[PDB]
Amino acid sequence: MENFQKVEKIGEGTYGVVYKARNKLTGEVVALKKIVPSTAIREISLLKELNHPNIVKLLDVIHTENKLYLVFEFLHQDLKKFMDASALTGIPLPLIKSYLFQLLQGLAFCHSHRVLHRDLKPQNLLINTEGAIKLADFGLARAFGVPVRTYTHEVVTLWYRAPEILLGCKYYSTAVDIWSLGCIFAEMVTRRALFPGDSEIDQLFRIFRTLGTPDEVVWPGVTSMPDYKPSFPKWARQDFSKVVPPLDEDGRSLLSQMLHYDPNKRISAKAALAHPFFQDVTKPVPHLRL
Ligand SMILES: OCc1cnn2c(NCc3cccnc3)cc(-c3ccccc3)nc12
Repeated sequence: MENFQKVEKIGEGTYGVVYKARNKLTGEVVALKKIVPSTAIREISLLKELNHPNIVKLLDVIHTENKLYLVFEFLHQDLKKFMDASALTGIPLPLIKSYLFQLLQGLAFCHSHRVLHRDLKPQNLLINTEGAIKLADFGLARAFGVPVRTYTHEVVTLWYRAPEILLGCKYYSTAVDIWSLGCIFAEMVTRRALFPGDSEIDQLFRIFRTLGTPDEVVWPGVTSMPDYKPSFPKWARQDFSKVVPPLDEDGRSLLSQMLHYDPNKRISAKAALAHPFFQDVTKPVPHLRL
């Protein structure tokens, strides 16, 4: 740590406080995360090699005095902040499309290496002035696990959690990240969280009320899942036309696929990249006020 000078606190992560810091030597500006089981060390260490333009680079891992610091590339804003700042007019569709496309590329990369994020949310999506957006905390969930509360005791959001996780599936797949990103895509479009659940049951029921209570028809095997209850209310599915106005048909088509109940049927990142929605994708520059 003596190698870094903390400049300011840039946020509180699930695992610890994140600081903007300067390397006392190179002068390099980085994000320092203060998070140990040997299993966590190996897993995290492997993350140093999982490199992609849309994945926040893990520069170094520092384990000292039984403390763990992760040195990451620094980005100037997060998507949650950016969305709040664009509330009045919303993020232009071409930029939303570009962000989705890049995030899917980042997911496609990680998933091809059999690495899941597991906790995608606007706060871990970071953007720069060049129109890039990157995934932060990839792999940390498997390395340290996802808690119900953060180190500061703040509640870990459930809004983006896939239904299979809520239903007790122990071995969920890369499909859970596609679900989360679909929820995020909807939120960028409407300027409102799609399923802002405040408990595991509220999150589940919010999903059911919009997409319909899942059954064996749409999701073979669902009634068997650990936390499934035959007593769940049976709600009918709403039209995506009401859910994400005024997203065009291509966007709604893609969203609908990213939110398929059956994780096996849910579109993969790679297939999503080929969706017609991205036929006219461009890379606009956002207006950032740093
Ligand atoms: O992945 C490392 C990371 C790299 N940049 N970064 C940023 N940067 C944007 C920013 C924000 C505030 C001031 N200057 C810059 C925020 C968070 C974060 C962490 C936890 C919660 C929210 C944001 N994590 C990171």
